[PDB]
Amino acid sequence: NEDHLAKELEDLNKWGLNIFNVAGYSHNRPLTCIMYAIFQERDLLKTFRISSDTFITYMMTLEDHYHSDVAYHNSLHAADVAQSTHVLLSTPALDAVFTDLEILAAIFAAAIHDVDHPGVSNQFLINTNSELALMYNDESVLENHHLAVGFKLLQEEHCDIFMNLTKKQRQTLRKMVIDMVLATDMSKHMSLLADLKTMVETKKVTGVLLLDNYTDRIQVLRNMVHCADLSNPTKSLELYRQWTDRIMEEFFQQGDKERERGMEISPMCDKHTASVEKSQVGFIDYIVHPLWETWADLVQPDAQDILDTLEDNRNWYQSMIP
Ligand SMILES: CCCc1nn(C)c2c(=O)[nH]c(-c3cc(S(=O)(=O)N4CCN(C)CC4)ccc3OCC)nc12
Ligand SMILES: [Mg+2]
Ligand SMILES: [Zn+2]
Repeated sequence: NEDHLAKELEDLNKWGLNIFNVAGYSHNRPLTCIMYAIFQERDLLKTFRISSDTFITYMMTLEDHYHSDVAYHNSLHAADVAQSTHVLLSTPALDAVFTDLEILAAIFAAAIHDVDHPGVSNQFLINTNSELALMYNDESVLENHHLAVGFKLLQEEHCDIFMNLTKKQRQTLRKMVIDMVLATDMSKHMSLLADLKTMVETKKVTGVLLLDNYTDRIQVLRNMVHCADLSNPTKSLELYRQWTDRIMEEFFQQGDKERERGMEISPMCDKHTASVEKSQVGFIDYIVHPLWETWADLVQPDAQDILDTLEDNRNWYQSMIP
């Protein structure tokens, strides 16, 4: 259970990495593990002078703030999203486009984007008057929280992995990370899809994309991490079904919490009524495919592989409904 880990890590730069396998061969530290692997592969610890033991201790601690008892939003998902972002950042069509600071930001954001997630939605927290909804005034409650926890763990010197960055670089990195994580709030999905469509319709090239200013670059990065977040169904069917099983256990866990309390249960989180299979088809047709077809458009043909699989998996789930 150490050579197996290195064998699985050869696919670090591939969509086909199996994060459940690395979780198993890493003594259940998939996020610490994958984040160290990625930072080395990109020479980020050297480029930004991050001490290796500082990095390990931060990551072990960030990972410890992902809850083991939530089915989906644990450190396995942060790891999956970080690694998925790492791959999209290498898409040939975006080759030389982002600074190393922008690259650092995207990967760090992916790693923290769901830290301390309680396993319930923004809507539940708001309708139960939770302390978190009061803190954040019902706006992007969880996403604001995830950013707060992530940045709060940097406050201590033994853990400030951004210590040797310029003062200006910490401000831009912080502005960028805030922007990317807030962009994972699913109630911003349509707003993000619309803007991504506008950039496809006005795209320049060389065959590498032209992004004139910051507003363009961070708008791609927001959509990248959102795509990474919502990339489960574009993975090979074996992985996608494990993710489907996790997310649905979590959602049914929440509908049970809604039933215990007499509030109305949303059809999709109802374990007595809801079809797992039909809800995945709907999830794909109305959210995931519209988004990944557009991302595919922006980077074509780099993402055509992902789009075929997405479509294949979609058809597999459709033909599992009676
Ligand atoms: C119903 C789709 C189930 C599902 N499978 N997978 C793999 C995912 C996923 O990665 N994300 C989400 C997801 C969906 C919404 S949703 O907007 O489609 N939606 C809100 C209203 N409820 C009642 C249902 C879900 C909101 C947040 C999510 O995950 C955290 C980012 N759902 C699934
Ligand atoms: Mg989230
Ligand atoms: Zn997420």
